[PDB]
Amino acid sequence: SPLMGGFGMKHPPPQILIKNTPVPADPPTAFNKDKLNSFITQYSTGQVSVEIEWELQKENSKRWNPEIQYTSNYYKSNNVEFAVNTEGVYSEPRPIGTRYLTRNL
Amino acid sequence: SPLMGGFGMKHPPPQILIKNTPVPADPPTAFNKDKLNSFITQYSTGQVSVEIEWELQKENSKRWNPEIQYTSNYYKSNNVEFAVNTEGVYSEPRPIGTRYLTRNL
Repeated sequence: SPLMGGFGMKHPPPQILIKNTPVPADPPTAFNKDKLNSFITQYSTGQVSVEIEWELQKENSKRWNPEIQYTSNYYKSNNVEFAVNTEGVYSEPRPIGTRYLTRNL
Repeated sequence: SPLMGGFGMKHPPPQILIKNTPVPADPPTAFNKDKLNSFITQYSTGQVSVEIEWELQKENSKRWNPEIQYTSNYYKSNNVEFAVNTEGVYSEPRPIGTRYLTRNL
């Protein structure tokens, strides 16, 4: 189990390496055997979509004391948590764990 | 809609009136036309079970700010909320509303 947390897989999802092909600018009229180091500058754009279906294990604890949950505090503040600032920068205030429910040993 | 809250029904669930029948103690040997006011003291016991199936309307709001929820405060205290005291008396500390989720007008 990777010590930073997560899932340990012998065959994780593969890398997706993307490269935009070189297109040489204008090679000489006379032959030359070198690597043709003069390429025209360019880049790319698009979209990338990652649909990754999870499987859940619902909880059925017979606990009577109300569970402890994760909530966002109701109190007036300059910015909503997990919402963009006046300039447009998306700010995440705190790390969110995944251990909130309680299950007896 | 009953002003104390709840559901207004033209035909609510009926009353269930329970009475343990009189059993006269020992009427006289001679006839007497009165109401026979001497009954033997008694009571009853049992169990009562009320299964009342509700119907829910699940929520599908596309809100991004985390919803506001009802939780029990994580802080050391002499008694667990909604749990019995040292003597055995079940104590409910606060009234619990039913309006916590948020739905836009």
